Amino acid sequence: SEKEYVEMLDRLYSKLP
Amino acid sequence: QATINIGTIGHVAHGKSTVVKAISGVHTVRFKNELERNITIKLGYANAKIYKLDDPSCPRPECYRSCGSSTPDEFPTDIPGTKGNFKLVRHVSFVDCPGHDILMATMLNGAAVMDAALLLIAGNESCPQPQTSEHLAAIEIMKLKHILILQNKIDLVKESQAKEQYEQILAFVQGTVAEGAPIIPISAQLKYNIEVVCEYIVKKIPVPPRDFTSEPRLIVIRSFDVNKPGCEVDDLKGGVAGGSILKGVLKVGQEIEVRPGIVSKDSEGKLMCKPIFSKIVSLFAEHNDLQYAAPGGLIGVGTKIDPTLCRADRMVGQVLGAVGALPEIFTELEISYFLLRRLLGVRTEGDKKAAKVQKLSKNEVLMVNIGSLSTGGRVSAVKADLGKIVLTNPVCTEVGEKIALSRRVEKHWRLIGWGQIR
RNA sequence: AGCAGAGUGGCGCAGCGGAAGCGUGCUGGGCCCAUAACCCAGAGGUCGAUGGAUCGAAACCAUCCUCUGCUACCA
Repeated sequence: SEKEYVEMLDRLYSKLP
Repeated sequence: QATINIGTIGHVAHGKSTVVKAISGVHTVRFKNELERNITIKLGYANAKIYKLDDPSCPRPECYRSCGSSTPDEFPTDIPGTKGNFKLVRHVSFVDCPGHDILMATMLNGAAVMDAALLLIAGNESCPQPQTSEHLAAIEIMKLKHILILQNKIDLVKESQAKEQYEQILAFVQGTVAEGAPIIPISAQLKYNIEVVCEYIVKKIPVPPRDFTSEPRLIVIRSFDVNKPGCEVDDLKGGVAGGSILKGVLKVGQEIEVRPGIVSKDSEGKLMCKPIFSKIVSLFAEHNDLQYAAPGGLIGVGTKIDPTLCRADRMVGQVLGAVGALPEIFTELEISYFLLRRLLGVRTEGDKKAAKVQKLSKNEVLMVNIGSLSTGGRVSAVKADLGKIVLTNPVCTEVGEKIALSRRVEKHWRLIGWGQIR
């Protein structure tokens, strides 16, 4: 549930300003 | 052709065009084009050929890179692989369910024939979001759990405001299967993680156990007319009855009826109706001809019904079983039901109006979503667990899977619970 | 998409082969000491395009362009 959040957190939010 | 049906289901102000084309590439379109104000309110179709390059992305038919067009601010560059005549894994089909609070009922009809769902969450509105409470518990009753929580609009929404919402929507669907649903933060602006999401719509969503050898149970939710204005005399055709088949493979040339059908002439009571029998002209596979309609997919079933029977979307929620179909045609209906203690489908930051609803009173109209059908009827004798409703139209239960009961507490009927057919 | 209407002076908008029309705006004079009210005079023409059948179309005649609308969506 949230492991797919926090992995894709650092993948998306490192590409977001 | 198609083996699965994934619902692209999501609440207001998250965008539908940039996310459905990211996973499919075929746009969901109907009239008023003049397209849509916020998010798609129609029950649209989407069909695609998902594949892989030994790489879990869904690449474009130019499969060297995946440079999307969801924004011009940053160039979205994912690597789906390279060229080399890709291997076709499967054929994916989508059922674009409506995601506004006003169109909850047609959402329940199109989702009752699908096999899978996506939960398209906006980070914009309130963190105890009502439709995430609405849709998922509705998915729980329609024998589906194939859910991918897809938090869609977090591009301007910061990582701490996005943090609060998926926690708090999961806190209220704690009595619903959404904990096996991964919560995927993506970009509706950078088209991001679609190489990870289209993995999950293969991973979390495989081919369901689908009855191939059974009788064809097409349930049309969308009507299509190939006898368009501008036709001629010697261009005589039928009407396309395009819905998802949940049971039984269907063939071209099959005499198919619409089993709930039409009221016959001079019905002084309620009990007389005839199904409209029709030979199937063609079967559609995403761009391609076939003679088979392998179920579990949104299949264009072109039938020999008349141009007026498809000039509008008049077959929303109709059991189109074959000629001599078994399931009965009910116009008065004995329902067993349970009433949910939260008025589901409406909840604001002040938690309105999800309080406990007054019980059903007799001679009051209530929307019943029987099988996948869209009909309204008044209850004749209402008990705690014994509802006797009479319908204005003779409707067919495809099977006694579920019903969704709603009570007119506002401008639209609002979900007070569910039930089953006795 | 098939469908119904118009295109014309800045606008309103006349018009059908022996015709680019008035109504308004528009400028100067007249009138008065002047205004108002008003008169005279000035200015405003791809008759959408294409043009042809033609003695000469704006018309006739078509086509496409624009606007107006439709089964309301047509796998």
